[PDB]
Amino acid sequence: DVITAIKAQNAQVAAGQLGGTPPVKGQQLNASIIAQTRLTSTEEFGKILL
Amino acid sequence: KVNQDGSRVLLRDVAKIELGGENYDIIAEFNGQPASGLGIKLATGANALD
Repeated sequence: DVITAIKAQNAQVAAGQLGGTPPVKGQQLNASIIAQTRLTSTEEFGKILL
Repeated sequence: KVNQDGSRVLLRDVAKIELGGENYDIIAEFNGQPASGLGIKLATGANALD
């Protein structure tokens, strides 16, 4: 239970841009989405819903 | 799926099953016309000429 939490909770996900891959006619903003990304402290580690 | 009235929901009913490419990121045209190409580069030491 502890192990399998420190996994989900502390991991590194993926999430497309906005345009990039084939978009719609006349689009304008392409940006990069930034989803889940690794904890970086004993603090954030301290806090894991177990 | 297979909904309660027992119909069918297959991909045609949710995904537009097409046939494009891996990336939609490189768009190229020769003489203002839609084209593809390959950037043939020189193996180290072999003769550009040969």
